[PDB]
Amino acid sequence: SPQPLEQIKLSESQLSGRVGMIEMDLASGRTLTAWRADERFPMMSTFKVVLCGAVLARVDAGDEQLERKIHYRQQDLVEYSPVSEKHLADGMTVGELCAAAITMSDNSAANLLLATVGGPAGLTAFLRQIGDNVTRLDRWETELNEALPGDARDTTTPASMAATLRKLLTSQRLSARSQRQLLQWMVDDRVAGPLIRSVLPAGWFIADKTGAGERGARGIVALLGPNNKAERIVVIYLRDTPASMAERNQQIAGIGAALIEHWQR
Amino acid sequence: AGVMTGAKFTQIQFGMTRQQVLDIAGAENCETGGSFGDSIHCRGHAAGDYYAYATFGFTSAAADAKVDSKSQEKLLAPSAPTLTLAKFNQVTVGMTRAQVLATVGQGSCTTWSEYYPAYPSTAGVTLSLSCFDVDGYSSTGFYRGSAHLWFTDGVLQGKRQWDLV
Repeated sequence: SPQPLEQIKLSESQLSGRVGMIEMDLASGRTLTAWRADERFPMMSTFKVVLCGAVLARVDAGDEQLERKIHYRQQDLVEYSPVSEKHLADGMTVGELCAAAITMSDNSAANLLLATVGGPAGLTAFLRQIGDNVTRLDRWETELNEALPGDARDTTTPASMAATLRKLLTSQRLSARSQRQLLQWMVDDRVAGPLIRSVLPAGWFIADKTGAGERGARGIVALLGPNNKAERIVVIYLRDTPASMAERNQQIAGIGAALIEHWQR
Repeated sequence: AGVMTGAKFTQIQFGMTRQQVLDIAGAENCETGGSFGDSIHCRGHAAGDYYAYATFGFTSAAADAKVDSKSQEKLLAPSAPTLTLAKFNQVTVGMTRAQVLATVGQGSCTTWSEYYPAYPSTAGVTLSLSCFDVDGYSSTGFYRGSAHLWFTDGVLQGKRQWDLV
C-alpha cells in the first residue's frame, strides 16, 4: 500500500538499516524514483552481471569463446560453489561458468571468470572503459561479501549500478547476441524467489540477480515490466542491519511491491 | 519429510542407488540433469545467496549406478572447532589425514567432499575438508574463519584459508 519512499522509510525504521534504491526507465535512462542513490553499498553477488558483461565483451571481440573449457583445481573452490564443485573432475565451459555465477550465485565460478578478465582490477578497468567511474571490485570471492561499515571495497551506488546495467543490456557496447545471452541468464536466476519474484504479478517480465553478504547486506538488481516486456531497471540494496535473512528478504520484497503497486502513480 | 539435512546426509551411503538416495533425501528436495548432470543435488534451508545442500555423484548414468561421491555445504557442523592461523601454518603438504587433524584440532573439520573415482577400489580417493575456527562455522550465512584442506589417497595435496585469527 505505501508509496515507494514511504515504504523505504518504514523499512529503514524497522530494520535499523540503510536502503539504497533506484528505479530507472530502460528506454530513456531517466531516473523515476531514487533513495540514497549516491551512497555506496556492497555489491555482493550482484557484481556477477558486470563480470559476465565483461566476459561477453571479450567474446564479441573474438578474445573469448563461451564454449572454451576451463579445467580448474581444488585450490579454486570456495564457499557456496554447488555447480563448480560438482564439475571439478571434468571442468566447465566459460558459458557454463557464467550460467552458474548468475543463476546460482556460484562463487568459484565467479573467481574462475574473474581470472579471465584480469581479476578485480581488470573488471574495474572494464567499468571505467564503459563510463562507470564509481563501481569498484577490489577482492575475490568470498571476501568481497564482508560488508564492513564504511568500506569502499567492492561497492557500487544504486545510480551507478542502474546506469551500468542499462549500458550492458541496451547500449551498443555489447552485441545483440551478447545482450540477449546476459539477459537470459538473469531471466533464469534460480535463487531470487523470496525477493521481487515473490510479489511480481502474473504476466510480468523479470530478469534479476541477487546478492547476500555479512552484517545484514542484501540486494537485488532487476529488469521488469508489464505485458511480459522489460520496462524499467530496479536496484535495491540493504546494508548495516542486524535483522534476520527472512526479515531482509521480506523488506526488499515489500519495497518491490510498493514500486509495482505504484508503477504508474 | 522436511528439506535436506545433516541426518539425511549421514544416512545416505556410498554404494546406494539413485532411488535409495531419493527415498532418503525426499525427492521434492532434489534435482538432476541440467547443471548437475547425472548427479542428484538436494537442497536444505536457504543460506547466504544459495542453500545448504548435498550433491551425490554416481558411477554412471545407468539405473543401477551406485553413489561414488558425497559432497555437502552447511549441512554438518564441526564438533569442537579450534583452528587458528598458527595451526593452519603448521599444516604441510604430504601430511596424512591423521597428522592434519592432530594439527588443526580433531573437532575442527567437516567433510566437504569425498569421492572414490575407482569405486569400489579406494585407489585415488579424494577428500576435501572444511575446517573452522571457534566461531567460524555458519549454516545460514558466511563463514568467519575457515580453511579448505584436500587429500588424495589420504595424503594432503594442498591447503587454503580465509580470515584465520
